[PDB]
Amino acid sequence: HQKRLSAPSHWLLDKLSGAYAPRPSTGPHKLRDCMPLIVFVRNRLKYALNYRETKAIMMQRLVKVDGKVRTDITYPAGFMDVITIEKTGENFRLIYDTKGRFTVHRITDEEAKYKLGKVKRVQLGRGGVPFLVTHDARTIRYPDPLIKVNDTVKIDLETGKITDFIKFDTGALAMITGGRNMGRVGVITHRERHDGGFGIVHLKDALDNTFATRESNVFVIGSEKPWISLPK
Amino acid sequence: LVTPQRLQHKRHRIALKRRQQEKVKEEAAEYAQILAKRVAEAKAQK
Amino acid sequence: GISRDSRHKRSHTGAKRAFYRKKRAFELGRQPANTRIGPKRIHIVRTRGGNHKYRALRLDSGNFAWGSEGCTRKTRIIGVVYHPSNNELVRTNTLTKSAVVQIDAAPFRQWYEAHYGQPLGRAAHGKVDPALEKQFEAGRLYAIISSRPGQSGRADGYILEGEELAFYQRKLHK
Amino acid sequence: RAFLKQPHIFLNSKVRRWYKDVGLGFKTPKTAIEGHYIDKKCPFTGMVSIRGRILTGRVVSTKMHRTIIIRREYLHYIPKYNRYEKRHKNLAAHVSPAFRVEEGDMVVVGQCRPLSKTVRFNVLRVLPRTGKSVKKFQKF
Amino acid sequence: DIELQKLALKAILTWKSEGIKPYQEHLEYLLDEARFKNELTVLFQGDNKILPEHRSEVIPVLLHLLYGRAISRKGAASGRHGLHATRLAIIRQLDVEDMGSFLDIGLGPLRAIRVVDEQGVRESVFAHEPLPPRKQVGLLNMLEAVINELGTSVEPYMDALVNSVLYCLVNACRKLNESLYRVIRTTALKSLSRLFQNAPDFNWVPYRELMVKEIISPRIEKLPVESTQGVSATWRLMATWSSLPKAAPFLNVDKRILPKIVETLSIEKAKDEVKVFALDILKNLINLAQAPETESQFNELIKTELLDPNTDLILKTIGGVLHGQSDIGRELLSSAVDTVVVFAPMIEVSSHIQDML
Amino acid sequence: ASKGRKLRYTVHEKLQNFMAPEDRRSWEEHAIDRLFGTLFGQ
RNA sequence: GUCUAAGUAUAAGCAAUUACAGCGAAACUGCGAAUGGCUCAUUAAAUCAGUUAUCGUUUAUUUGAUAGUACCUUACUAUGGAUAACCGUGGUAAUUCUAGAGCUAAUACAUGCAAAAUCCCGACUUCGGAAGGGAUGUAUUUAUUAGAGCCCUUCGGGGCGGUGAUUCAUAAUAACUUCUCGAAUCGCACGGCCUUGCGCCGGCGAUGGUUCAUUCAAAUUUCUGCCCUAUCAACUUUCGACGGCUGGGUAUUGGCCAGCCGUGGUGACAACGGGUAAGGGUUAGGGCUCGGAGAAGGAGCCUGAGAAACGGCUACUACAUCCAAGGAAGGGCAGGCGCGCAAAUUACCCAAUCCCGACACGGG
Repeated sequence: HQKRLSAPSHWLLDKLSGAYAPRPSTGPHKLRDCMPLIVFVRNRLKYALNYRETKAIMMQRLVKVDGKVRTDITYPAGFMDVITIEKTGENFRLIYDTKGRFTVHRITDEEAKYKLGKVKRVQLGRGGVPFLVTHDARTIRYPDPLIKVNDTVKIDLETGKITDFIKFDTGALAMITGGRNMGRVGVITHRERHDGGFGIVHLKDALDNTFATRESNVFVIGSEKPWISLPK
Repeated sequence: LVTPQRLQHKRHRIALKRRQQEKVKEEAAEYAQILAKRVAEAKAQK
Repeated sequence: GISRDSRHKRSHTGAKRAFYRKKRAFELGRQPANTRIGPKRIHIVRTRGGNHKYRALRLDSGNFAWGSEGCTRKTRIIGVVYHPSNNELVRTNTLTKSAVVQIDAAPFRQWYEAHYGQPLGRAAHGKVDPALEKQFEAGRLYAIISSRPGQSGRADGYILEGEELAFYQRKLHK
Repeated sequence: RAFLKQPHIFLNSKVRRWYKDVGLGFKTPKTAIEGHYIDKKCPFTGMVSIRGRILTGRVVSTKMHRTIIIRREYLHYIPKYNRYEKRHKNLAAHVSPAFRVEEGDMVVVGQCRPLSKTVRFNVLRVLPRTGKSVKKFQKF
Repeated sequence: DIELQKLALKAILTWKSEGIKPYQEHLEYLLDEARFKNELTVLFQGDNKILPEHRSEVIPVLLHLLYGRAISRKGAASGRHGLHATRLAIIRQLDVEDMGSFLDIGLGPLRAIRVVDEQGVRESVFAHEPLPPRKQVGLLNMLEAVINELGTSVEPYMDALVNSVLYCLVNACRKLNESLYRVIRTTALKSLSRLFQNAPDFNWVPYRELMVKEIISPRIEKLPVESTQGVSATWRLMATWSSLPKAAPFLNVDKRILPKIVETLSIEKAKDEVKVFALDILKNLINLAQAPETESQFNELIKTELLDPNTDLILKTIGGVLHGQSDIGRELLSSAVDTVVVFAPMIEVSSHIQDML
Repeated sequence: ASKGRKLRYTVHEKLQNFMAPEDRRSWEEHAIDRLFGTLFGQ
């Protein structure tokens, strides 16, 4: 029941969708780190028109988010989730622009089959078992032992297994997913530890603009290796 | 009333059980050979 | 009316304040348990997140640890010996946390003569400290409750040995 | 009373002293290492965790049961005067017996969980200086 | 059956006796499945312990019900905490005369059994079975709990204990349907080992051929090749024989036993624990060889029949392990150097003192 | 000084007029004051 | 209030060509109602704001995974009972008043026995695949343990889990529990082996389960910032005022409370007292956004993941309704007048946006 004006600005909405905006259901992604599926399909991608329209389309099993059908209308689709629609036969990834607003990449199954998920935390579970928690809140039993925090992992999304990983590297191109300079594509060139809390990295763009960003909100994409096709 | 469908559901339950357990066996064995390879490369650097 | 708040107290400057807000459900204080000697009288209560804790009020047997040699057994409770907080608790014989209490010696002596075999309280690895052997020939040792009987429903703890043993025996003599 | 004891280190055995670092480039003093005082509220001895805020300052009161008070002065900017105005504060921290305690010294203190109404803090380093009584004044 | 037991108890109380009268509520609370352990510790170490006057009147019914409750499988959990800790606490809290009557009710057909006669082996007895292997493994669990919770006090029942367990072992080694008999063998071995270190003064001498049939037939020609993985319960009984002075005369029976032990020592593919186990066995042998009169009753037996015919082989194997491999455990080093330190005053003449220096 | 351990002789305002004194007594007071006279001592 | 293929249908309910079949009133079950808003004495860094921290805490719902736990003296053998709704006999003057008598189901509450099973090891090995060696979950509590340059040389060369930090994570042992869980569920497709066995294996979901996440919350906590006033300089210790030790409860830290003693703590850098006049972010601008007490009155109790709901119960008080006089239920806002003379709909729909539920439909 929140207002369209209280709706965050990185998911876009015009002046004519009524005063209210729907609140996202709880899930893997965070509240303000979400674009709801209805906002995707009918408010950003305009494939349906009405609430009940979107509702009916999701009641029938036509869309699968990250390889799995999703039926709840306000499911959290936060960042680089792949969305297949088999009727048009088109898949979509959710990234930012340089302006820090949501952007959608049309894509086929060839690049759509995997996900570059950012590691949150590795642990030793019950039975002493090593498991992995990524940014998508997905856990992986028995990962490869080298992948610690601040690494990303190419994930199979059909078996969901590890397919690759990129190490946290001052020298790797990264992406900004938070803060005042949110959504700036550039290379990590330095990192300052700040032991005692809230350490940062120094990251310049491709066109000589260096800025200090927190290792919390950083997100690596590849050293060069554009493993997800950014739109030109 | 025991129906053959219900018996099949019991079979399906225990089949998913044994399938889960053998999958844990496979991932444990492959993780074991992976970590052996990794520590071999580590001490090879050493 | 019982709670845990700070609105009724004074500041660091010594000044009091009204700041009157109504007492709320996350400020809850619950009535204590006087866990005393009796048969098993334990209630169960759901709490924040519906989580159940066991309020024991009358308890007969607790599990105590002869862990310097490697066992722990569920023995009966005789009565409290000393409480570091309050002589009134010692008077009414209540079981709290860290409470030195006399217990029986029969299953411990049975385990000693079952593993080592040497009769006790009547080669070199079987060795009892002499004050503990005095407790053994008394048939009633001194253990201590290290569990919360009100907040776990049970009296678990360890036998009293050596330095703390002589310390609390001297305190008994005090 | 009761017996002071490290809670989970087995002493009455026939066949150790647990002291942890706080990290953050601090050194556990030898009195905290092997000094046979045991206090649950010392960082190296007890099981309390330092995190969050690190501070320092000058004691005004050493004479209390393991509790000093730091007078925190600062130059508050009054816009009406367009000036910096001295405002002293009063702080609270638990004193370990590990350190040698001086009056008027510059003492380094880090933040742990609240141990009383007032104390949320623990000494981590002491700098022995010749600071005078409350007549003295310095931004710190 | 719990329902059978409850109607049984109702007819027991239909027998109106003043002995059973003041404990009937305790019997009912024992049979009530929700208060078993706590009713047991109400019975024992409570205010209402059993009066020794009518104790004779109350013992048979309570021992019978307690047997039935230790046997019943329904409410038991899995693992050891399913019913094993129950039997553990039962025999921990029972009495020794109560233990005699308890083993009396526990042994149905093997209560009156004879395994040794004026001859050596009662093959006419051994070529028959009164029992299925389920009740046999249950018997062995019961007697293992008996021996472990009793300790020394197993002396006045030995003439039944050793007969029962040794019949089960000899039926097992005859049968070597394999799992039941293998586990019969293993738990009988461990219970006999605890029995050996529980009763020192007992005459184990009226039988030797039983130990021969247990040891020399299945394992001796394969013992190092099998125990290159780990210590077996045969090694456990050999170690308790090496520790007990009166069980050490059971090693001179076959003269190749210590050759196979030292061959296990010589095999370098062992996992070093069976190696230090063999070191401990020969260490206890030399400790008996240097111990005073209480062990000098059998010193001259072990000095001449065991140690003297194998000194050169001992030095050969220890030199093979001390010069062959490039890796050696430090515990292995300390244990082996201690064994040869204590073995040096045992020998006077040998053949490999050059190798040893 | 501490919590309640000192008898602060403070007049308690609601605790002030609880119950009126009810003299329910059966004898004539001369029996008992002679009785307290020649108790054990006399 | 709440229905989907996927809970329980014998409505003596409808509609038809063989336990059941479709539609499906009723009833049980599960979900809901931590809000929509109404009244009125206020809240002067205590809220609040930035800014931390939880290595001090609880979390229905989200999705992600997620359970090696046999045998263990019975020698024998896919389970229970209720009850609703339903049928009938009534009572009273009677309200969600209900008595007697007779039924039946569960995803409602309840118990729960084939010489194999499953791990770790493996000697020998033809990748053979294996002799045979050891061993038998989870939740609770306590104790213990673990938590791992130098020299030779051809001068080319050769050789010698995480945090800043934790008793953290994790593992095992000893016992412990009136201690749990480890599917006695529903629907749909129906195939391989052919012992054609009321066969053995076989897929897709719904419902349910332990733990950890994660979301959503909730809960403390750190530095700073209040407006004015000294006709406010002493104040706190007057429910401790400050410690530190020990216990209790709390989800947890905490004089938060109970025992022990110590001495405080604040203030002329403005304590304390008085007064009531109760802002923040979105920056060309203006705009735009966010912002305490009660449900007739005190006192006690009850559900739930979350309330001390104001939802209920109980007492006391105080009204006040019907009555056949014996009894029985119950306490809101809105409106019109407020001199006898005056002035804005008693409109309609959830169509859009948004919200809640067994749930595409129902309700807002």
